[PDB]
Amino acid sequence: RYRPGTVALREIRRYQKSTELLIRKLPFQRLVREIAQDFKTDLRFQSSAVMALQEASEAYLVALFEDTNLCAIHAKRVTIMPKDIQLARRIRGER
Amino acid sequence: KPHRYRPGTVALREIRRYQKSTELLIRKLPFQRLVREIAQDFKTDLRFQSSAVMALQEASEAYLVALFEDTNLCAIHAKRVTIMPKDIQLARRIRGER
Amino acid sequence: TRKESYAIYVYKVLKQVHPDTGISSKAMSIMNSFVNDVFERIAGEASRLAHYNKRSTITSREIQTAVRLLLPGELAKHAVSEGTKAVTKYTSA
Amino acid sequence: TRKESYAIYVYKVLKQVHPDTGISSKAMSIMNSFVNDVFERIAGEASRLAHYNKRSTITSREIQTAVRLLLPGELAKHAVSEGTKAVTKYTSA
Amino acid sequence: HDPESNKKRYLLKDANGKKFDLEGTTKRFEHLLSLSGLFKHFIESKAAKDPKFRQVLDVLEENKESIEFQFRESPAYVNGQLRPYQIQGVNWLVSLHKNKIAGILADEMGLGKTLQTISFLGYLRYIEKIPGPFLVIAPKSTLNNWLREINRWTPDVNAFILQGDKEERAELIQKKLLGCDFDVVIASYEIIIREKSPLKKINWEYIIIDEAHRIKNEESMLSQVLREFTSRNRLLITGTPLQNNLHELWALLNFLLPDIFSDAQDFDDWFSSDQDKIVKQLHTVLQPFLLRRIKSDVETSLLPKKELNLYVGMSSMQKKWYKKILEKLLNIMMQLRKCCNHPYLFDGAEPGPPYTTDEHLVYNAAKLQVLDKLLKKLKEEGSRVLIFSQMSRLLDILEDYCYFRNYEYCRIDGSTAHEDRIQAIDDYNAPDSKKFVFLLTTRAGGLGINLTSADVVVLYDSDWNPQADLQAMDRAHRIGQKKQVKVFRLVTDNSVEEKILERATQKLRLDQLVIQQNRT
Amino acid sequence: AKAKTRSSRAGLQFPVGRVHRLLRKGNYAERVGAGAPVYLAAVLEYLTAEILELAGNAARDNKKTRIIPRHLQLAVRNDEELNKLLGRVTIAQGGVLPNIQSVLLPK
Amino acid sequence: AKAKTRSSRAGLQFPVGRVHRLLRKGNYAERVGAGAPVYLAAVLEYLTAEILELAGNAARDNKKTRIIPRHLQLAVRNDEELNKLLGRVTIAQGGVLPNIQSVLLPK
Amino acid sequence: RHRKVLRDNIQGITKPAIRRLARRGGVKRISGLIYEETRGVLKVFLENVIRDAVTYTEHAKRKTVTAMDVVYALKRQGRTLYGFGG
Amino acid sequence: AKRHRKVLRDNIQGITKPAIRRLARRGGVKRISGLIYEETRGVLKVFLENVIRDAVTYTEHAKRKTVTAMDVVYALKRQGRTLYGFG
DNA sequence: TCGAGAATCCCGGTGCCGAGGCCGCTCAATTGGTCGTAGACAGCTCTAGCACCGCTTAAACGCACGTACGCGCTGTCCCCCGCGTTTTAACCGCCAAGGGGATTACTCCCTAGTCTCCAGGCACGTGTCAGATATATACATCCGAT
DNA sequence: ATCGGATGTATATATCTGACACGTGCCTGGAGACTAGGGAGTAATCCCCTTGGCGGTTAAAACGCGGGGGACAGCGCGTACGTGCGTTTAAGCGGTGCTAGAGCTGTCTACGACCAATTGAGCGGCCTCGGCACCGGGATTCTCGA
Ligand SMILES: Nc1ncnc2c1ncn2[C@@H]1O[C@H](COP(=O)(O)OP(=O)(O)O)[C@@H](O)[C@H]1O
Ligand SMILES: [Mg+2]
Repeated sequence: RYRPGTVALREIRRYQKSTELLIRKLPFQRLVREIAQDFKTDLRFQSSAVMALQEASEAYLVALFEDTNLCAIHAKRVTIMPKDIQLARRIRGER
Repeated sequence: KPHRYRPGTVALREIRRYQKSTELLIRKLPFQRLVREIAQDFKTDLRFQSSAVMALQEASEAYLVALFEDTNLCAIHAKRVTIMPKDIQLARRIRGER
Repeated sequence: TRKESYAIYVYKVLKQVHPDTGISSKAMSIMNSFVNDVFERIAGEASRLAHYNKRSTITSREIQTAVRLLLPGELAKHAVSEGTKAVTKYTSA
Repeated sequence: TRKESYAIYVYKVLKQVHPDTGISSKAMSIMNSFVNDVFERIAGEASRLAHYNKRSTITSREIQTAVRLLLPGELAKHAVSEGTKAVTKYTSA
Repeated sequence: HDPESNKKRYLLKDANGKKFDLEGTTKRFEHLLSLSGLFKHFIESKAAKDPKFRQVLDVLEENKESIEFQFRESPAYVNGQLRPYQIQGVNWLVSLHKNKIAGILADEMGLGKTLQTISFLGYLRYIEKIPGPFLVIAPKSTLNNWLREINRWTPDVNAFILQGDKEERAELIQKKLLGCDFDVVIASYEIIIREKSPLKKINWEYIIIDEAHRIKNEESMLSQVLREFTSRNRLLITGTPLQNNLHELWALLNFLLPDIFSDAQDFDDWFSSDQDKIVKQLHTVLQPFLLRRIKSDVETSLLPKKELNLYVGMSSMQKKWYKKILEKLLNIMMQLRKCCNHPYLFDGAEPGPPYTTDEHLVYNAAKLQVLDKLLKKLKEEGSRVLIFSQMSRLLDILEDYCYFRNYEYCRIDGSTAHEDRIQAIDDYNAPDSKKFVFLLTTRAGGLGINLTSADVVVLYDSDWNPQADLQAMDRAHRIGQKKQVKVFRLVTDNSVEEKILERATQKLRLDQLVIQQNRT
Repeated sequence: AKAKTRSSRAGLQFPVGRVHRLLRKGNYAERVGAGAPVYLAAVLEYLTAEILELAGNAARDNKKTRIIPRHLQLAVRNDEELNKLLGRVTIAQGGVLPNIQSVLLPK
Repeated sequence: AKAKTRSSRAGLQFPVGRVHRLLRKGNYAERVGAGAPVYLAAVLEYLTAEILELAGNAARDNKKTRIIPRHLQLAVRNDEELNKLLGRVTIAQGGVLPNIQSVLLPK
Repeated sequence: RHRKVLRDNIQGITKPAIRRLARRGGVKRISGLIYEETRGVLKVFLENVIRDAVTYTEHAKRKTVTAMDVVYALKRQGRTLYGFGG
Repeated sequence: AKRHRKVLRDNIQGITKPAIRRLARRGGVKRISGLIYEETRGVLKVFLENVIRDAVTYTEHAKRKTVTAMDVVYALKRQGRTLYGFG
């Protein structure tokens, strides 16, 4: 057994070195269609359109988690919390 | 024993007083000297308009007040009530300015 | 010496919602800046919209779509209603 | 049909900055988007500049000032140098 | 009197007493047209708006006891006696009052004008049985002198200075002003501007202004404030009317009598544009309004001064900096005047970072070379010297030079506080003082400074306004100078200093031709 | 015939003709339709009326009858829609909303 | 009267005629000067070469011949001027810079 | 595209996916309440972007949403994206 | 040796500590650490340098030597901080 | 846990200045009439988006065990606040001169736009190979428990 | 400190697929006239900004002191996260068919541009009188030490 944090650090190094997409594709496609059906019914999507949506959303989430990590460290902590997320995207101006 | 207010109760009164008003909080002559010195490194022999200096001061103080609000939020997040240079740095780093 | 501004029209609008209220010159200048900024935003979005579809004309359709893109939520619905009412009245007259 | 790309010019520049390297299709698409983005940014700033100064034409002075506004520091210096060099070489011919 | 009657009469008996007084303006125009027929132009120009003044004019024209109370044998009520020309001035003031016209007392400084003014006020209170209120606006430095003079020659009057901190001023206002327990008020320019409201609500019998040339830009806030005041008559005391312009004289006159000299365009078109001989003779338009005496036919013991212009040529670094300025931090024509004084006034012109005060100081500036040679020469004779300059940084440089050559100095510029100002004046003016030079900015200290011990003045830097330099000379030419004053203006040849000198000479010629010619 | 302004023909207060001129001379497109100035003038009028009603309410709350930049700021920052539309705008001489964090209060 | 492109006449690689046409048909101004396309093409070519050399250096660092979006991202993010120019830009199939806060590393 | 209504698809953004995103962000420990907050923020962001993209596709009188519509929506929200045209 | 300047403490020090305290009070902060003032002065200097650089670029493109309120407003809008009230 | 007492709000009185209201004029909106070309509409075609279906296999899920970390509590300094006393710098008012910059005409020239032909340059469609995956395979190199 | 595992990390070989080179043609950039209007240069007027001085009032700013309360460190503890292991499951991949709808072509109106003539709307200038700022003074509230 590895002590807690070792596998997490190896995972950080693994995912900060790759470039792939970290969310599954079919679940995200279903999500965007379900969201879109609240604006106009019987809508069709280009595969490129869904791919661009996934890239943008994943970049947004990764860049948000960096700020959340900074907020958690600022409070002498290593665990990120919903209050950290709220502080991050309240300082950014998305509140 | 002469009357004395406990620490903090005058700071809160000042907070209310200054959040109720609208006038500028920095002195015009020092601010004008500062901007005139800063502009000397981009083009010497520059003239200024009074409205230009006024616009610079309004923008600067709005920026600083917003920064202090964010700094206060960081300080409270860290379970404190005193704002610190680390809080200022965190606020400017999250906003994307550093 | 002639500087055009929206002050006269803003005052006409003010005397309709608050018939007994005045306005200072600083608030007038802020209102003029606000009107110019909103005009620029809507016109720029409409220009981009016409460019995206290879159109040479800016029409009320482009203005409506730009308004829906820029204004948030409840503001956009009422703005679209007002614009449509004005266009129908004008084209009927 | 017949969409323009910038791909061949980007490849020409690449084949002289790094004569023996290549480039992937997705990377080339990214490079094309970068060129178009910078073009529209500089042109928009130059247009706004000419409108501010009440001029009808866009000239190399507007392009130079837009470059100085948009680029950071050393990039702005070297880009100004290259643009001026090209303009002088073109005029003296 | 009693505070009740003074409350009844001093205060504004009506809400708005400022209106068109027909009798006063009729008498004014009658006396004016009796004096001469030149003022018809002013009356016609002002008649283009109000037909009441025009109807007064034509009524007076179609109809076509000045008691000679010369007040000789100086007033008994005034303590002691005073000189005959003072009697003549008091008689002039009485004639002005009985003819319902104002005037400008323009005796030269030191002749004594406060005594004449307070004697005139004593005449009013005693021979005309009319006490105050009387407003007296003076520079802040002279309020105590005014109070002492009033308490000395006519002691039995009420005079309180309105000076003091805000609370003291308010309590004084309530105790005396609104209480109407006074006769004469002494106030400063800043006090008049500040305590405007409690002072407007008084029916003033007179507004005396010492050093009235201060009120010469009729757009100055003091002018606007003084216009809102309500008074019966006004008086101006100043030794330098028409400093550098005819418009300023018109502004003084417009304050004095705003109905006569109501148009500045008329006064400018009067002379500004033989061609300049007969029009000069038309200065009888100002003959009854101005009285000026010269301290040469009255006094005597003050030998006159001799002025020499010492021309110098720029040095090598001066030439370099002059060319660098001329063809091209540096944001005005004054940079040319800095270079003509000393190149060290620009940062970096002084050689090298580890600065040493040595001969290069005098070496690098030609004015300083000539000044050094002349200073040594005068030091042979033991004469004491006053240095004047438009700039105080040049006074710093001169201080360093003077210390480097072991001379004893004392500085008075705008920075030095009033107490040490008096201290330095006393040190220099000690009967056995060992101080040699007195560094001094030209426009400093007002008029209270009395450096009579010195007998040599050098104007290291001339001024746009010739009257400022004339006052600077007067700081040593003041009454009591038993020696002979010797003045030296340093002029840099073939530079902008010649242009400044030419402009100042034009202005001085204007003053001499207009006011100093027929002053008698 | 008799001239009638397009503003009156559309029942508006804002200048349809001036909006048309600015659209034509602003380098926005090669041609401008007939209904675009009308639509844009109507939208501008609506937004102006909205913000002015809120500002007048604020002025009357402060026991004054004249709108000032403070009242404009109070109107804008107290409404979520206008606060979103004007998020990056700073109103000169406007001040801030009075707001003290509850952790900072006594006891 | 053999033709000679203004792109070759200026010594550039990017097209000057195409840039001129895009400026002329982009609704930027009523008129377009003669040297504006040349200046703009020179600036664009300079920026392209600037980013491309850094991307090629990164590709050589990873021992690869072709340039991929990962190399473009590495170049842009590791160069400070380019990172400030492309601050609000997402590069698809790029990634992040390897960076771990020091507080998280084991003692 | 006929008679299809979907629900609860936000739960398809699984906890391991959020954890991978946090790891690429450089996060070592994750609180158990972070996943619902993440789902909320993702849904809000996606709603805004899709609203703008659908507005563009409606103006073009189309029924298909294109990558260029998505790119325009992101660019107007201030999140320029390279690699899908433009 | 007084002909030398030996005067004029730095112009950034003209943003006195009471002024920064007033700005903090308007921002709603209660206790201020002693090291906040130097940090605030540095932040303000950086902001002013950016804005003034852009404004000077505008005015020198216009071929003037006077910075105007319009130049400052354009510079601010270009940074992304629109300012209402100066035209 | 009730008085001191200090700060704040709420009243009247001034007073002053800027917001509204009126008048003249001029210049941009409006009206009427060509004209030409964008876009609106109808028709076609072919592509790519959608709906399935089957199959494999990683990835997600649920559960357990147990550290280590987040949180509460307790002292301890020490640093920041409240307050009083100096003192000093901002803030008005002034003086001088001169240039910068905005208007408002004028003159004029040269540099753009607008056409007409007409060749080359570039986009598109192909047909190869070599650089970049995929698998194994052995090595070295951290990590964690004795 | 040393040893036993588990995890990258190079290293070699085989595939394939996508990047690059080559050929067509067509449409767009270039050459060449011709023209008109945009912008540069000139001149006059008036108002604002700079520089280096002066004088004065008067709040803020700076400084020192005391003391209180907040920061910071240390300790304990008890959950709640991480790690790892079976177990489903549903995502990804490949293949197929179907049809909607995206994109292109051709016609031809109808609607925008443009021009000339006319005239009302809006801008600048001028004047005044209420709204708001300021100033005592008096009641009210809130803090503090009992
Ligand atoms: N007995 C006297 N008779 C005349 N003048 C006197 C007498 N005593 C003193 N003086 C002078 O009167 C002068 C007052 O006038 P002055 O100082 O010239 O005032 P200002 O400078 O305002 O003209 C004093 O300087 C003083 O020397
Ligand atoms: Mg005197």
